[PDB]
Amino acid sequence: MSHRKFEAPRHGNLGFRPRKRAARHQGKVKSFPKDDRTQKVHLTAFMGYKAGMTHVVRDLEKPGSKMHKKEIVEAVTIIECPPMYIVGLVGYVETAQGLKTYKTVWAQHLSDNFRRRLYKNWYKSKSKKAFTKYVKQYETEEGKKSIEASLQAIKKRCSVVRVIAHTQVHKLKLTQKKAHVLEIQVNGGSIVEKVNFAVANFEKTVNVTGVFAENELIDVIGVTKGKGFNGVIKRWGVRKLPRKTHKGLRKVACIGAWHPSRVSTTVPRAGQLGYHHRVERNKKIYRIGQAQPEDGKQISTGKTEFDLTEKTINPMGGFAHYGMVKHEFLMLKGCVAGPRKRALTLRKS
Amino acid sequence: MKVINSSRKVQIPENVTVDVKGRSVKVTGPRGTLSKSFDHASVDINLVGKKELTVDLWFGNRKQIACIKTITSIIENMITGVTKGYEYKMRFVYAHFPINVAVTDGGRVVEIRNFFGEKIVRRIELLDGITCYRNEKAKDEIVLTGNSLELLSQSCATIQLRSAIKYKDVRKFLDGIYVSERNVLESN
Amino acid sequence: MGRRPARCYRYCKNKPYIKSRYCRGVPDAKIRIFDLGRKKASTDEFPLCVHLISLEKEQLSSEAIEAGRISCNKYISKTGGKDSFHMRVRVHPWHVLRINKMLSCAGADRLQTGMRGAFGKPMGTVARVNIGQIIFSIRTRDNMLANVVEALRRSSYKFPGRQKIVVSKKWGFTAYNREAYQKLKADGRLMNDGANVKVITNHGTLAQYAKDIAAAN
RNA sequence: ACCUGCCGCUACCAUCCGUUGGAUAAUGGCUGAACGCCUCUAAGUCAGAAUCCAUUCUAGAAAC
RNA sequence: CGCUCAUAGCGACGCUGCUUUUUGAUCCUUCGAUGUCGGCUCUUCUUAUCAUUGUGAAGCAGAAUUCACAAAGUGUUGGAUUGUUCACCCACUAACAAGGAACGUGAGCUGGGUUUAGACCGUCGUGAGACAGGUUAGUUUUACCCUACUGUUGUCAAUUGUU
RNA sequence: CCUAACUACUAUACAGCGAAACCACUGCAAGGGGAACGGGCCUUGCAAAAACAGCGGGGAAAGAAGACCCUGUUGAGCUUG
RNA sequence: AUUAGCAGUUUCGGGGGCGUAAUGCUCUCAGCUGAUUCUCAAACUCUGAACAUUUUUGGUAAGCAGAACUGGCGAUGUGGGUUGAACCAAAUAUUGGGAUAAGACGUCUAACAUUCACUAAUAGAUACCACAAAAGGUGUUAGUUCAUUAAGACAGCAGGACGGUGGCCAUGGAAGUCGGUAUCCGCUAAGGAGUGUGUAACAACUCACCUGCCAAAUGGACUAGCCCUGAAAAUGGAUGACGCUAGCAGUGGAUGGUCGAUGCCCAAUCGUUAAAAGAAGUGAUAAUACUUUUAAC
Repeated sequence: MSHRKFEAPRHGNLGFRPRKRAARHQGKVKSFPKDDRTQKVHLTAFMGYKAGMTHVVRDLEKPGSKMHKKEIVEAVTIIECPPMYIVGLVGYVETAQGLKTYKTVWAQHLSDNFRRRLYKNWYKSKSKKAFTKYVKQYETEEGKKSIEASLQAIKKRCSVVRVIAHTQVHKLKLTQKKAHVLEIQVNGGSIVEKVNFAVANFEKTVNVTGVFAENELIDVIGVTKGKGFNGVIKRWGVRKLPRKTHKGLRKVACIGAWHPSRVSTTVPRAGQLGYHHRVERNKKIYRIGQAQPEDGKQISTGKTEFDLTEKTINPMGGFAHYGMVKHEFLMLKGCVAGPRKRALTLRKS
Repeated sequence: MKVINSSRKVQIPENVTVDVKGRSVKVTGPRGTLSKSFDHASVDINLVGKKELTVDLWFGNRKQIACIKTITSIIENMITGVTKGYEYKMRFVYAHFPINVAVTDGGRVVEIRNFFGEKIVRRIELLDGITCYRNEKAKDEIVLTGNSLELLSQSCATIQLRSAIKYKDVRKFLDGIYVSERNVLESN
Repeated sequence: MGRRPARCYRYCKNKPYIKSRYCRGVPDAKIRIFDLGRKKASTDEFPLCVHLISLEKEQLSSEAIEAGRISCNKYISKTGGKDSFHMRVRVHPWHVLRINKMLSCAGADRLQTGMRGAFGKPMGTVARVNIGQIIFSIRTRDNMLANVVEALRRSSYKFPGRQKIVVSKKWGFTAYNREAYQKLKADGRLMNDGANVKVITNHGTLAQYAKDIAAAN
C-alpha cells in the first residue's frame, strides 16, 4: 500500500533514540562554548540544584506585542545554587583522536572530596581508612615540586583545560556525604593565563554570580524525571481504538511489516521513560538569587518596589519536605529538566 | 595520436621583473606585484635573458596545447596590469525608483542601499588588492580600478550578481549595477 | 497497426502470409497509393535519382510508409514542386499480421483468451524488407538534391530503426548509368516511353530479320 | 452513594525550550583557451539548495 | 495549432523505449494447508516533485498560472455516501502528488465484504437443485521456543594488575 | 477529537508447586544466482560470555495428509420424462 | 496477386475544345490491345541449393506451448564461467610426478613482463548472462570527399557597401525591410530592386558583396572507435569484493612467459576384461572352486 496517510511523521525523535537510563546522576555535557572571552570571569559551566517552581509577573520587552509594557505572568524554575569549591586543575592535550588526560594537578589544602568518594565504595577494602591507590596529591614540600613540574608542562604543551570543581551538598538541605564533581572548561584569553589561575583558585570558592549575569541565556542540562519502564503509548505519543473492541492491546499494530523481512530500530516499542539526558537552551535567566546568612530576607524578595514586601522566594509554609533555599539561587525562565530535587548542571550558551 | 606542443613566447617590457621560482610566477612592476601559481598540467616555463618568458611542453595533446596558450595569455595580462593599472567601470540603471550607491573607502567595500524598493543594506567586500572610487560622470557610475584583472573583474561580477531581482520577471526590471567601460587602462 | 505499438512487429520473422483465397478477412492496406508528383514526366529531363534504404532487416508497416510519403509530399511543395518528384516508393505491403485478441479481458476472463484456438485473425497489413531493398525513390532534375535528401531524411524518422539515404549513378528507374545513358542518344538507340527507356538492341526471334533495327527507329 | 479534595501523576483540558559553519548540485558569473574572434570549461576560479558534511543533541565501542 | 510565428505551450499521421502501481497470458513455486479483500495501526523506502528550498524558461509587465533542472530535506488534511482500494461530492490547507514493501501490515485488530451450513426473493431447472444475481444471520485459536526489536543486568564466564 | 488518572487481579520478585503443543539441523544481515522470496550455498556488510522483562517483523511459525479446485473408470445422500 | 506512365485505338464508353455537338481529330478519363515499368504470390514456382547450437509452427511475447538434427541434463562428477542441473573444457578405480584444457595472472587467489594506441566517464571491465533503442553532442580519437589558399586565403579588426531609384503597385505614408508581383541595367575593387535591427514608412545601423592590414593554412558533409546525453522505482549493494584512471588492474590490439582438471603423458597400486601359464618364491609341500604373467579399462 501507498501508506495511505501521510501523516505518520515518525512518532518521536530518532535524535534521542537510545532513550535509556542516562550515564550521570548529575547533569552532564560533553561539549563547551569556544574561545573568545576574557579568562576566569568566563568559567562557562556551573552546577545547581533544583527546588521547584513559582510564577512571576513581569512586563514584556517587545514592541507591537500586546504592549511592550503590559504585564504577563510566567512560571519560573527556582534552583538552589550553592557556591563550588574548585580543587583540581586538569590539562587536556589535543591529539590524533581527540583530547586525552595528560595529567591533573590537585590542591594541597583539601583532599576531602576524594575521601567522600570512598565510604560509599570498596568491598574487600585495603585503603578505606583514609589512603589511596588511583594516585592523588599529598605532601607539603616534596609534592610541591611535582605540582610545579606538572603545571609548567601542561601550560607549555597543547590545548585547553578544565577545573575539577564540586558542590557543597552537606550544607544543602538534602544530606549527602558524597558531593557532585564537575568540569567547568575555561575559555578565552590565553592558555598560560588559564593554567596559572586555576591553582590560585583551589582554595577559593566560585559563585553562580561569578559565572552568569542576570540577563544571560543558559545552556541548561539535567536528567529527566525517572518515571520508569512504560510501554509504547506515552513513550512515543502514538494512537489507539477510542470506541474499543480489541483483544490485543494498548500497544501498536505493525512493527515493520514483512518488509525488510525483520523488525527495525525505527519502530516505537516498550522501554523506559525517565533518566535520560538532554539539553534545553536560550533560558533567559530572570534573577540571580542572593545568599541568606539566616537573618535577612529582603535579599530573596528581589526589589522592594513592585514586590512591595519582604519575603524569601520560599513559600508561606516553606519547604519542610523539599529542597529549601538558604543559599544563592537562580530564577530562570520556566521549566528545566529533572525532578524537583535533582542535581542539574548549567553551561553558558 | 600524441603530438608535440609548440612553445608560446612572450616579450616582457623592461618596467618589470618576472621571476619564476619552480614554475610559479611573480611579476613586479610600477603598480606593485602579482604572484600566481602554475604547473597544473606539468608544463615547462623558462626565462631567456630578462625580456622573454616562454612556456612549452614538448609532448602531449590538444588539451595540453590549449593550457599552454592559456597560461601565457594570463601572464601577459598580469604584466600589462601590474605596470599599467586596470579599470573596470560599472554603471547602474535606475531613476524611476532612484538608486543609492555608497562606498566605504577604507576597507574597500561598496555598499548598495536602495534599489527596486529594498530597504536592505547590501555590502560586498571587494577581493584582495583591488579598490573602487566614486566618480562624477553624469551622477552615475562606480569605477573599480585594480591590477589583478582576474580578481577585479570577478569582484565586479559578484556585485552585478548581487544587485538584481531573484524573483519575478527579468525584464520588469532591467535595473541593477552592470559593467560598462572595461578592458580600460591608464597612464595618468 | 495503430492499435498495437509496432515494437510487436519490427523483426522479420514467421514465414510470410498474403491476401488470397486463404486469407480473406484482411483489412485494406493503409497506403493504396504510390504516386507522388509528376508521373507524366519524360525520362530525358530528370537525370537524378535518390534512394532511401532500410539499413536494418525488419518489417515496415503500411501506416509508417503512408506517414513517410507525406514527408515527401508536404516537402514536395515547399521545395521545388511537382516538377521534381517522381516516386514509386519501391516497397508495398503484401504481408499480414494477426491478433490473438485477449482484450476481451478487462476484469476477468472467459478462458478462450487463453492459448486454446490460439491462431490470430488478420489485423495489420505490413511490408517486409531486407537491408538493400529500397523504400523510397525520387526520380528528379539535377538542381534538386539537398531539397530532396531532406524529404528522405524526414521520412527516415518515421521508419523503425536505421535508414540510409543515397544518390545513385543513373537516370533513375533505369538500369543504365549516366555514362551509358548518353550512349543511347548518341548511337541512335534511345527509344522514349514517357517515363521509361526501351533502348534499341539488335537480336533475332524470327526467320530472316531486318526490322529489329528498323522497328522503333 | 454523593460533594470537596492536597501530595502524586497528567492535558494544546496548561507552561517552557528547539543553534551555527564549511562542502557542494542545479544553476548565474569571472579570467580564458582549444578554435588569433568566441565561449561559465577545457587548465583555473568565483557565487550558490529545505541538499551533503561538521557544530548542536542521543548513545558510548573486545576503544583510550 | 498557438493572430502572426513548428518546438513559450502543445503537437498529426508515424516511429523507439522504460515501468511493473492496471489486466490479461503463462502454470515454475506451494493442495506433508504461505489464513483470501478492505479499513484502523506503524514504520520504512521510491520518485515518475502536488506543496515548500534554491534555480532557469514563458504568449513572465504586475498579479496569478504554465513549462523545466537540482533535490525525496519537511509536509501530503477534515468529512458525507460506498464492504471497498476505486468512485463521487462538501470543507480546510502552502499542498491536500503517484507509488513500493508477500496486491506492506489477521499468534496487531476488526469481519463490513468474500468463505460452508439455516433461510427470502427473482431468473433458470420436469426436479433434486443452479446464479462472477440481490437479500439476511453466521464460533477469527496458540508465543511460556529461537531469532529480530525495545529497554534492563551482567561480562572481555579475563584482554593476562586491584580499586 | 486525545487521551488521563485510580483500584482490584493477573503479570512482574520470592516461596513451595510445576506443563504442553512443537522440535530434519538450526537460528545476524545486503546482494547474487538456485524447484525464480536463503539461516545455511556464494560474495560482501560484520562479530563478541551468561541472561531478564516486554514486543509481535521473521522462522515460505503451530494446530489439520485443504474437504476451494482438479484428478481417480473412488464413494455416499438425494432427484428425474 | 498488384504500381506506373507510354503508344495504338474510339461505327464500341463518357464529357469537353475544333464547323451546333459528338467516337472526325485532339484531350484528360472508361474499355480493349501492344510494347515497357513497381512489388516476384507458407497452402504459386520455368529453375533449383549445400536445457543448448542450428531449424521451425503458434504465439506481441513468456524461465509460454508444439516439432526436427545433433549435443547435453536427467543415472554419474572434476576443473572453468564469482555462485549456478543443462554453457566451457572435460568425463570420475586409488595414488605419485610431468606437462596441459577452459579460465586467469594488482589484491582477494596459485599466475608475469614487455610494447603500441584509446577512454577521463556518479565510468569501463569474458559467450550463455542478468537487458537497452530510436534519436542527439563544435567530447576526444581515426578516417573520406569535394571546396578554398601566396592571383595574399582563414578568423580578427578597419574602409567601402552606390547611380538610375522613392523600381512598378498597394499608396495618395509604407521611401529594400505591414505587404502583392516583376526582380533589370549602369558603374565599380564591390554592392540582393536587399539579411535583419530600427523607424509611422523612411532616416540611421548592420548582413550578403567587396577591399585595407595581420600573415599559413582554411572550410564543409559524412562515415565510425571509445566517451557523454538519451539512461526513472521501491530494505543497504554489487565487473563477485576491494579497488582501480595522466599504459590502467578499463577497452582494442601486439611479443613472449607463467599458473591451472579426476583431462593427457609417464610411473606405481588395486580390481575388471581378454589371452596365456602353474613347483602360486609352494626349487624337500603339491595347487586349477585357486594364484600368477601379459596387455587394455
